Amino acid sequence: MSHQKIIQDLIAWIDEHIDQPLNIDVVAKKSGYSKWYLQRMFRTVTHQTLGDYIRQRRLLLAAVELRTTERPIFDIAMDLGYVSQQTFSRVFRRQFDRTPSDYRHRL
Amino acid sequence: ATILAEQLEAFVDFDPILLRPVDDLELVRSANCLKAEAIHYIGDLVQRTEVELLKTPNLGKKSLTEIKDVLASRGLSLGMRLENWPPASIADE
Amino acid sequence: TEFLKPRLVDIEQVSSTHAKVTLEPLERGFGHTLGNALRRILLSSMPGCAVTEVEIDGVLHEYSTKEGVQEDILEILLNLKGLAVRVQGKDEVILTLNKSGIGPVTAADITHDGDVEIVKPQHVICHLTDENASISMRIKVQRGRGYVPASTRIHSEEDERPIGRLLVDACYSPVERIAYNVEAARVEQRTDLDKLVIEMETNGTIDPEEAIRRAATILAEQLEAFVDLRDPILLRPVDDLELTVRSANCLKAEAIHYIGDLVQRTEVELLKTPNLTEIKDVLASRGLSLGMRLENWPPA
Amino acid sequence: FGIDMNTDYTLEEVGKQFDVTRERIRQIEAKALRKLRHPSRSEVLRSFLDD
Repeated sequence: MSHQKIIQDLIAWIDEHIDQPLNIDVVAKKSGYSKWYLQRMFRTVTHQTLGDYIRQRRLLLAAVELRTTERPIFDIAMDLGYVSQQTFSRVFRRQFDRTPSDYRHRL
Repeated sequence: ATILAEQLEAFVDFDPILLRPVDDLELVRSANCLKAEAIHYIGDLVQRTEVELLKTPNLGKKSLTEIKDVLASRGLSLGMRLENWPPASIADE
Repeated sequence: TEFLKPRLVDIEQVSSTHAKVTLEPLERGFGHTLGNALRRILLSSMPGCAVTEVEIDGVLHEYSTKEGVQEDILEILLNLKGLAVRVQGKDEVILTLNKSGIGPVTAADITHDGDVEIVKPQHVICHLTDENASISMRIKVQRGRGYVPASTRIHSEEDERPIGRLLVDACYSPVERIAYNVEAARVEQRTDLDKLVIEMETNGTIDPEEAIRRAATILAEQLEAFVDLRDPILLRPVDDLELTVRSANCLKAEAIHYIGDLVQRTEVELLKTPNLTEIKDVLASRGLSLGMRLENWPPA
Repeated sequence: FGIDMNTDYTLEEVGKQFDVTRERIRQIEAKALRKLRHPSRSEVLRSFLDD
């Protein structure tokens, strides 16, 4: 099996258990690889970060789960990768130049 | 007929999607990672043991929710002998 | 309601053949209920012990003759139907009988057993007449109900007995003949009350008290319908495959009998023999593979 | 064997039209057996053998 098939399955791996408390080290058990072999191969194809990749969409899916539902932000930290809200809001201001609170108020 | 008897009490004192590979069973993390051990179908999936098929570098400790729940509705076992599995058709995606 | 339930009362045992049982209380019409409905049950379904298989040495069949005996041999089998013997525990006892010199072999000529109770030992079985007459029979006694003739046992058992085993039909039914009457029972405030005498006359072997205790046992269980209710491939041998002459020279050199014994081995367990693509061609067609482990084998 | 037609043949009489081999045509028959003896397919003809 060539390597361009695996990252097609690696992105067919991730988007189904984002509401789960998921990490990179369980991907390496499911893909059988080591913990380090995931992060070299993503740069030949995407030229982005795969360590922050599973952390990017826990903003992007909390950009619709907070947006559609009436969920408050202090349960997003304990499940979607963090421990407190003071770090979750900072990753948003580097990505899309916004704060989480005034992200919904903009119709 | 009770009353006659009460007088006597002092006197007696195959499935269609089971012919179908893992990409078409309304599921997607039970499809792409089985064909890379030369089992492209449910066929040798039921004979082979989930201590080694999950130990290969495509499955693992979360695939048993997507094999044993399949083996709940389809009844097949760990190591089972298949009656008539392969037709002439063999293909992939 | 004003129902009234009966009691067993009297055992006026007149003989060892002739008896009488009274019964009370009974209401109007229920004398003809329980006077009649026992009688049809009583005349058929009583289990008794009766002679079945009388066998004598030196007599080949029932149409032979033996000397020193005054009687013809079929007639002696007809004598041996009238035997009342009270056996208690088991269902098969093989009595034995001997005698010598002049004198009638009667029913008092058996070597007795413990649970065997002959009722009528005075019954005549034979009449030996010569001085060197010495009869000897090996009788099977059974225990049953209903009627069995000789020919019923014949077709039902295909197993072949030795010669000389002269059968007799199975007259099991140890009741002979009953009658009953309906008279009035003297209870004061209910002057309509009626009593019932059931005279029972039969042979031995039966206490007439237990004859009706089992008779209601027959009837009261047939009301319980009313008081309640309103791989072939695996056993296929080696030669069916039309297989190649080189590999059948090898699978018979690797000592495997069935295809289940072959898949009991794996593909690795065939490569050491001289003179895999063929089995990978043919096993994938008719629904087989290799590498499949069998347990609880063989099933014969 | 005279099946399906009339004239019973000899082993040479097959060779006049087909092939003039002698002991391969004698060995035709020997594995004509070993492909058709098979007493589980021929069990139907074994119900003819107990005639």
